[PDB]
Amino acid sequence: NEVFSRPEWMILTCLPVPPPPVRPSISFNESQRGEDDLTFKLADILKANISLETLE
Amino acid sequence: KKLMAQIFFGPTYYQRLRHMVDDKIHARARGPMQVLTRQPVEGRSRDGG
Amino acid sequence: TLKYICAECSSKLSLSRTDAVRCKDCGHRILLKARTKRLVQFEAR
Amino acid sequence: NQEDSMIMNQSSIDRGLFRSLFFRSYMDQEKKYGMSITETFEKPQRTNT
Amino acid sequence: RGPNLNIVLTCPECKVYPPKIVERFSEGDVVCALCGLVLSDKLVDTRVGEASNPLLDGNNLSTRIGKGETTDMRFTKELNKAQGKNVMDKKDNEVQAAFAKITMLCDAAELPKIVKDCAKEAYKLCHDEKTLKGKSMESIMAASILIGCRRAEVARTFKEIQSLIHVKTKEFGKTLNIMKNILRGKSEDGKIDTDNMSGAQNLTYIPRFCSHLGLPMQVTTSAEYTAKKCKEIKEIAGKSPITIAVVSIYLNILLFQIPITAAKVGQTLQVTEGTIKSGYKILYEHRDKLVDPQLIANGVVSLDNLPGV
Amino acid sequence: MIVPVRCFSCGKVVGDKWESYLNLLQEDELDEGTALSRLGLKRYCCRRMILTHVDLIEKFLRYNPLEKR
Amino acid sequence: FNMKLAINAKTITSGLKYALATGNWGERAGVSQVLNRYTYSS
Ligand SMILES: [Zn+2]
Ligand SMILES: [Zn+2]
Ligand SMILES: [Zn+2]
Repeated sequence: NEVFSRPEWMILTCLPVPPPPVRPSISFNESQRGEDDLTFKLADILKANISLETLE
Repeated sequence: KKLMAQIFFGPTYYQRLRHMVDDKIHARARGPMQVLTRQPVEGRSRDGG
Repeated sequence: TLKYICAECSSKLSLSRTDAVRCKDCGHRILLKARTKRLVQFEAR
Repeated sequence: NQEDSMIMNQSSIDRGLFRSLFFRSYMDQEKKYGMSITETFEKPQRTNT
Repeated sequence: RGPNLNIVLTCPECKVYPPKIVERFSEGDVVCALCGLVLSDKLVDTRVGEASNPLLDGNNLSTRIGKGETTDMRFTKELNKAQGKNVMDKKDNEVQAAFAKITMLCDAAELPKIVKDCAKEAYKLCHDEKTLKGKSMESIMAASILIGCRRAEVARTFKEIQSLIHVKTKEFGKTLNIMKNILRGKSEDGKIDTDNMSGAQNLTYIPRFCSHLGLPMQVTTSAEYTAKKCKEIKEIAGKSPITIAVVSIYLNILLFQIPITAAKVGQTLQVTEGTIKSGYKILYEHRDKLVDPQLIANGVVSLDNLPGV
Repeated sequence: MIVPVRCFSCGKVVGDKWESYLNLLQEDELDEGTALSRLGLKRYCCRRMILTHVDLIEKFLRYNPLEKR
Repeated sequence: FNMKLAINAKTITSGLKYALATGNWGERAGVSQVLNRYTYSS
């Protein structure tokens, strides 16, 4: 579709970041804080993106 | 009055099983909801739906 | 204050928050809290 | 007593028929969260806890 | 220095500040304890998430790469290769590598988890400081372990640590003093030490030393009393706590007549026999004050059972 | 664990006959059937109360007391 | 060379504990289960 879906858009150039509600940080005893798996993967993406940016 | 039919009557070895109703009965009008889906929590012990 | 009982030699001990949890007589490390001295009501049904 | 139900003598229940004891154990530890943070067994007050 | 972004629950009708608030977890309601007005509904409880301790690792989220139900070794090898070639994680990997070695060292000596947690925390706090730049990494790890043991009331001796980590005493002592200063400096900045932090703390060594010799618990208690009262004599008070404990143990060994010779007691605890006997002469003159009154009163041990020179 | 005080079915007192029942089996050289009848237990509801009882109290008494006075 | 560090007892101790504490027979599932003590026959 000319407006809703173009082949150029199937390649990711800017990645949207879901808000905290989508990836909540649960707590077991309220003295230890845990992070959602998406946050763990998103942090890796940031680290890889910065590593690539610095490299080139 | 005498029962018209005669009843098979004698001792028998019976066992009490682990399932008691007081460990199963539970109702919920409102209560805690899950952090992620914001729906009623799961489990009788946690006042779940 | 609180009186504890050793779980191996049945020796009555008195421990504080600072005292280590251990029997001073036989050396056991398991202690049973003493029965409460307040009367408890029971129905005979 | 229809469909796998039963009728039990109330007098027999009163006299101790099929009566049982139930024991439940609760465990708790005095956690040492690293160096600065540590837990203790205490009776918290409404003014300090 | 930033936006408030704070929510405080107060009853509009009552207007009493601070308000009495009761959190009905079962009903999922927050209600004013005075008028009964409900202030907030649909409260949430307080798998898909992981819990990590931000005291030993701070804020560091990382994910490993491994084989799955279907995977080719080529991708796994190269993907792991790419992950290693990262500059941001290299700085923290050194600290993580230090933790791994500390855990191996602590796990090879059969110590409780609290010690290694304390040891790892001590390393992180004292790491990345200008003072600790000319000292061998072995000294730093040994000093942290010693500090960790002290915080757990299971403090070991310098020789015991030197058995596993090989560092000469001069560096060991200097590193420990520097490390303690760092802890004190960061304690005032924002505790760290207690009555246990005292170096001597001789009472803690007695249970382990007697255990190595296989003595009964009754002998251990008598030795503890003897060592505690041993500090009233000036001629022995200035001696090393190890010698004080060993000589005190030796006095109780002969008091209860255990067939264990001094030649083996000093061989097991690595203490010169002459020192044990030399200290016995000083400790022999104060025997009356070094025996538990209750033990002698009962009749289990008599002062005539101790040989005299 | 210990002999019931009353028969479950009819409520007859059977808790005061346990020792007599044991004595009859041991000293009187009587079979369990005759001993039950000599004790006055005629209805089979009462007979099974004493006949099938297991005295687990004896096993528990072997353990040393948890708290001695 | 320090023999106390060359031999790591934690390897054997944890390996056996882990395989027995959980059912994971490695480093099969359900090999180890909490003994049922509801009744003697169980
Ligand atoms: Zn004891
Ligand atoms: Zn109000
Ligand atoms: Zn009856």
